[PDB]
Formats: sequence, C-alpha cells, structure tokens
Amino acid sequence: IDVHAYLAEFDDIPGTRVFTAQRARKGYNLNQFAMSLMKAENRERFKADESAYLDEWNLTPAAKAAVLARDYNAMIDEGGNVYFLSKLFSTDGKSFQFAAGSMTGMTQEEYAQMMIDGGRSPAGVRSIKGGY
Amino acid sequence: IDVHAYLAEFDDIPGTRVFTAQRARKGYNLNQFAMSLMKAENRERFKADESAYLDEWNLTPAAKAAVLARDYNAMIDEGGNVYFLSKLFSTDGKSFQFAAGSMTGMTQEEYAQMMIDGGRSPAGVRSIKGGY
Amino acid sequence: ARVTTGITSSHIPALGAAIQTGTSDNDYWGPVFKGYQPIRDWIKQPGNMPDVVILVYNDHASAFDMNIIPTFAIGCAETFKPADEGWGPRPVPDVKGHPDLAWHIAQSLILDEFDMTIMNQMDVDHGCTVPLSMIFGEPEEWPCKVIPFPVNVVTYPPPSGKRCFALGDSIRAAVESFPEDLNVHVWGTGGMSHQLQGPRAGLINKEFDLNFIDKLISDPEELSKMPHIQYLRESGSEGVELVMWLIMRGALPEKVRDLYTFYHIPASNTALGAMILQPEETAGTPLEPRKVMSGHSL
Amino acid sequence: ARVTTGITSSHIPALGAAIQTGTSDNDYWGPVFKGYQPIRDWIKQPGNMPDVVILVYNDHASAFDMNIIPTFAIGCAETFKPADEGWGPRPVPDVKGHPDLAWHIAQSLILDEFDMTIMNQMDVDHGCTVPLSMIFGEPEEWPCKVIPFPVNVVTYPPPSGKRCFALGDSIRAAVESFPEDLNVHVWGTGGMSHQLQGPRAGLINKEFDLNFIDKLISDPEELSKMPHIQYLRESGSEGVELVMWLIMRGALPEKVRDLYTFYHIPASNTALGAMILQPEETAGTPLEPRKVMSGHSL
Ligand SMILES: [Fe+3]
Ligand SMILES: [Fe+3]
Repeated sequence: IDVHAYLAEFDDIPGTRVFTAQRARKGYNLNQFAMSLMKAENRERFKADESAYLDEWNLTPAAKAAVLARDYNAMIDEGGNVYFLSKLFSTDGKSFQFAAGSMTGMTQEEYAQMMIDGGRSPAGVRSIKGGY
Repeated sequence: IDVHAYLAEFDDIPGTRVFTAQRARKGYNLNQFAMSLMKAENRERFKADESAYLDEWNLTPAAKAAVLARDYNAMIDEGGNVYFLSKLFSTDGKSFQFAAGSMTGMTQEEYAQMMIDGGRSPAGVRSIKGGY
Repeated sequence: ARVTTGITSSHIPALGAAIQTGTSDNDYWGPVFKGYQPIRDWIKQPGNMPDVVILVYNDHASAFDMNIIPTFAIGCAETFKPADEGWGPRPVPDVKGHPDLAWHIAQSLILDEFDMTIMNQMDVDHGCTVPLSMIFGEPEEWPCKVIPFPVNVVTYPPPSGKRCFALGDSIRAAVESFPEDLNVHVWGTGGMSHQLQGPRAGLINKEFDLNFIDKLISDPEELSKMPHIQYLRESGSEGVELVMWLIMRGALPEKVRDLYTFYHIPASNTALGAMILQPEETAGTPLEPRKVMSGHSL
Repeated sequence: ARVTTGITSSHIPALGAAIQTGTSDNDYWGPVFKGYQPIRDWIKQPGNMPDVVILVYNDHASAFDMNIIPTFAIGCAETFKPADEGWGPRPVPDVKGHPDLAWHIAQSLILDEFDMTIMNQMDVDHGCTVPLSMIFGEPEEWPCKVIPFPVNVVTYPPPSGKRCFALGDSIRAAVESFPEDLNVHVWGTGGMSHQLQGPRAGLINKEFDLNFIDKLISDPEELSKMPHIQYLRESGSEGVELVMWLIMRGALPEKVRDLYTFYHIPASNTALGAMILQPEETAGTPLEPRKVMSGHSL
C-alpha cells in the first residue's frame, strides 16, 4: 500500500540491486542499446566497431566504459538490467552462468564448482541490518 | 460474467456494429492497412496507385473493393473499425462528419442540417426486437 | 501531492481543425469556443493553474494498432509528440510530461492491484492535445506538465464503469502520497452521446447526456453500475467514451461542487460537454452563469 | 472447456542450449533430462496430451523493451515466432496458438476486472519455448496449441502473489465457459531460487524452494500472501519468477493430487523444479517414483 516503504526494504538485501523505476529510468539508454543487438545486422555493426556503435546511444561516459570493459557490475550500477544485458553477452557468445559468476569475483572454475556443490548459501546474505 | 450473454445483446442494437473480438479478428488486415496511412510516405504511395498498394495487404476482395469504392459501411462489415479507418478518410481530406454522414444514406447537406437541428433522435432505434 | 480539481471536456478532431484553419470564430464554431471561455479565464487565475494534468483519454488507433491493446496505460516519458493521423502532425507544442509523478502513480496502481501497462514512448493523438488547445489556447508551450492516461474503449470489452470509478480513487491516493506539493488535475475527456458508424450515425441523446452529468456529480457510485449495453443503446456506439469521465470523478471526494458546466449540440457528430468540479471542501465560487446550454435545439 | 492439469517447469535458456549442442546427455545435464522423461512419457500417453496449453512465463526483455511494460498480456495471435535473443532465433518449430480460446479468455478476464493487454503479434522467447522443448522434445511441430501468457517480473513492481493467484481462478472460469470440450493445461514456468546479479549471484535456497512446492500444493491461499520482499530475500532477486506459479495453481481446485515432482541442483545458476498437479477429483495415478531429488548437494 505504501510505495516508499515497499521500495525502501529492497535496500536491506546485500549484493542485490532490484530493478526499480529509479534504476530503469537511469539505464533506459543502456538497456535500449542492448535490445538493439537482437538484430543480426546490428550485432555485426557493433562488433565491427564497438565504440562507434555506442556513440549513437548517448550513454553516460561511465556506462559506455562499462560496456567496452564488459563489467556487468558497473553496467548494473548504471541502470542496466540483467535480462536486457543478456543480449550483450549473448552476442559475445557467453552464457548466463558466465555473466553471473563474473559478478562474484570468483573464477569461472570456482563459480562452477560452487554451483555443483549446492550454490551460494543464503545464510548471512539476507539482511544487512539483521546480519542473517 | 457470461461473456456470451454480454456480446449477445450487442446484436439487438439497430444500425450498429459493435467492435467485438469477432469483428476485430476479421478486419485485422484492413485496420492494419489503414494504420499505415499515418506515415506520409505510405499516404503518398497509396494515393499514387491505391490498387497496387492495397494488394500488399492481403485484404479479401470484398475488403479491397470497399476501400476502392470508399464504402465505409461495407468496410465496417469487413471488420473495419471507425477509428482505424479515420486514417483513410483523413488521407482523402474528409472530416469525421463527412464519413459519418456518408453511412446514413442522407446527402451530406441533409445530415449537416439534421445535426444542427439536434441530431438523430434515439426514438425507435434502440431495440430491434422492441421496435423502440 | 494534491488533486484539486476535476475537469471534463470533448476532444473531437473537428475542434483542433477549426483552430488550425482559423474558423474557430465562425457561425458554427463560435458558440462552442465561447462556451470554453469561462474555463480558459478560470484556469489562468493564480492558484487555479495546475502543475501537472493527468489527462484521461482513449487512443484512437494512433499509438496502439491491432497488435497491442492495453486496457489501462500511463505515459511516463519526458516528452510526447503529437501524432500524425493522416493530415500530418498536429501543429501544437510537444507535450511535456512528469516522469517522477507518472512513475510514482504507475508503481502505486500496480501495488493497488491494477494491471497497468507502462509507456515510456508514445505519440499523443487529438484525444490528448485537443483538450489542451481548448483550455490553454495556442501557447508556444503548454503552461503545465501533462501525464497521458490512455484507456481502451475501442476494442471490446472496454473496462467497466465500476473499474474506471475505482481506478479514479486509486489515482487520487497515489497523487496524495507523492512528496512534492503539486497542484494536480484529472481531466476526463471524450463524449458525449454520438454515433459515427452506420445508418444510425448522427444519434444524439440529450436526455442521456444531461442525466449523466447530473448523476456524475451527485451519485457517481450508482452511475458506475451502468452497463456497457446501456451506453451503446442510449448514447450511441461511440458514446461509450463517457466511461472515462468516471475515472476523473473517482479521483474527487464524495462531495464536489460543480463550478461550471457547458453543453452544446452539435459539435461535428457529437453533443459537447465540458465542466469543472472541485471538492466541496476546497471548492471555489461557481461561475456566473453556472450552467450553459447552447445549440439550435437548446 | 476443461483445465485438466497444472504443470510447472524451468525455462532457463541453458536447457535449450544443451539440447542444441547435443550435450543433454553429458554428466552435467543427463540427470536433469532424466527427470523430465517421466513427464515426456506421461503427457504423450493417450488422453494426457492437452489440446491447448496456456503457457505462463515472463518475457525476458524480448517481446517487450523499455517502451511498453504490460503487467498481464495474452497472445491471441495464430502464430508466434521464436525470438532472436543474441544467438539468432531458437531453432524450434513456430508456436501455433488458439485465437478462439485466446480471445475468449481475454474478454472474460477483462469482464472479470483484470486489466489485460491483448497481444496480436509477439515473438516468444526462451521462457515460452524451452518448456515446450523439455516436455515435447524436438518434434517437427508442437503436438498442441499454445497460448502465450507473459507476466511482468522484470521491472518493479511485478503483480502480487495474491493477484496472480486470483488470476488463475479467473482463467479457469474462462476456460470452463468455452463452448468446446477441450483438454486445457496451465503451465507455470520459471524459477526456482537463484540470483543472476552481483556478489550474491549463485544463491540457492533448497529450503525455500522445497517449502514453496509443499505449500503450493497444500495451502496456495497462504502462499499467495507472501510479499515480494521475501522472494527477493530468500530465493534470490531473480527467484521472484515463482509468483507465476500461483497463476497455474489458482487455475486448479482446492484439492489437487501431485502426480510427479522433480527438484534438482544445479541447472546453470538455478535450482530446477518441475511437477504435475491434477484436481484430486479426476487426478490420474501418481508416477513411480512420485518424488525425486537430484544434485550432488541432495
Ligand atoms: Fe475520442
Ligand atoms: Fe525466466
């Protein structure tokens, strides 16, 4: 019933950035650029010259760098959404598992071993103020 | 609640064809064709050769003949919707009053005078079975 | 932060054309524009001009074609360009929205269980811009921000009168909970009685229309019970647009004061209506005259 | 005219890629595909094959970008093409819909006060085709008609669990009023627990997942009260897809019989879940084994 209270709670989850309106508004351009890669021709053009391609999307200097550096954590900080961005690492030839692990700082090998072992435990990573 | 009961009564209204799902499905190509007249480029091409333009829309011979004859009642019979079709008479430079009057059988002038006098009275045109 | 007044108005294309072609002052259109004068003079007065206008109207197969048909949509974009409906883009200023309030309202309606469709890019047709021209004249820029709120009344079934009424109350709540203390208006546009299609085109039901305005003011809850079939049978197939006026009404409290009402026949194929409502609690003084009914048949 | 069974399944793209690269039998994927075998066999049996499948899933920024975000949509198109999500269109047959039943449900839902967005043209991404590949294999053409039903769970807020649950019951009512005696299925796809983003990516909560499955069967009404925040906290930010499962569950009566349940960890970044539910009244005989749990961690 209270949109502000509803939204405030998401700030208490560690290592998570819920895709709210505020983020959507910020990453509008970055997410729309990513959407453009659903077209084979656009992918070819992007690949030809990435920097030039990005210039037609009015990204903020930060967002542009994040893309060229394929830093998905930085891209999410700029308002990008994982599902929109999947178009980017997809044209790169990477999987969802690759992108996710790349954001944990773990090596592709360790991340894979962790998933094999049961994944990351929620214990301790649920609340920032509650410590559980 | 009874979707069937809801649509069934639309049948008892004289001189009226309510845009139900049934009509929308039947007139999908005709309405999407009209929509295309929103782009100036299409407007001009269509005007250059209507028949050739219409052929790209896979309309039924009845729907195509209705368009070529500018027969709005016929167009509505083929599933056309008045708001989509407004793109067509707007392309011709006709007003909404011209289009409406053209479907009543009165001369443009008689229709205009009638509106001035207060419009068509609902008396006798509310129910087919009732006759009122 | 506050919905101070509710206004209803026609939005037929023929009015924008009268203005465009400089004939808004001829024998036919003159009485119509004269009837809007009081609204024009009222809204300009200090403290009467809104910061944001939530304009409820139905898209006339302009922004939405047959591939996407949303029951309720809200424009959360920064700018909205006038659509080209066959005569080229309407020669009026771009509509500037209010993303902050718009997105806030959108988030609130979904949390309040209304299955909204968020639009971040859409052209606004005559349904949205004609009312702005009628009330704000021909400025180089619109005097306030506008949040387009397209409602489907084109493809059946349109929402129920009961749903619209309820949605109106939801919008008021979202607005009141918005931090900034904005002067917000809700405009219900469209109508009134008219039929554009077939042998029965030309239909006008002044009895229905006047009764509708009357109940909309004093007994909206009962008016929201009116079924679609009754609108269609009595007010013409296109008169169903009047359901949108219930959204505006629902954003206002139980007790409202009608400051002004204008009814005229004909305006192209329709019976034209326009009014100003404010909560009795904070309402202003009604205008003199309070009600005006023009047209050769009135 | 009958909702005979409810099925839930994962719809992650990796499953689709496994099939493509013929790696579905390797050491990693084999256990997963082994778990779907019982379902593949069951459904193909005489009288288990549905006529239509109302497939509930969330568009993954494929059919909808940032400009149009519908809460609830329904594909009433005759055909749907697989979307190109960066690798080129999924090499699977085109999805054939059921416009008659689709339009019927669309109209019923709106009359039942759901603000539906009707789609008459839309590509279906992996969320819709992967489950098809998992249950129907690699036919030259899908064995039945499919009605896509995209739900927004990408941009906040997504509908509420309570709204989703109520929607399912409405879909059942709509199906039941359809004049034809069809064998209709409602599949809820997505999940289970997982996080695709940030330092917390890789999160799995078998406790949560297993509890969700349990309550969804025995007490869906209470489960539909669980707030968004809890899914985000316990099941990962992307685990919120599970709400879509309440839509499938709501379309089934109070008493259902679980014919099969498969839970496995891991499946890419997720904990995979799949089950077959049927109204207790007409439920077939459970499968043997009726419950299975794979994974090095289970
Ligand atoms: Fe209108
Ligand atoms: Fe998904």
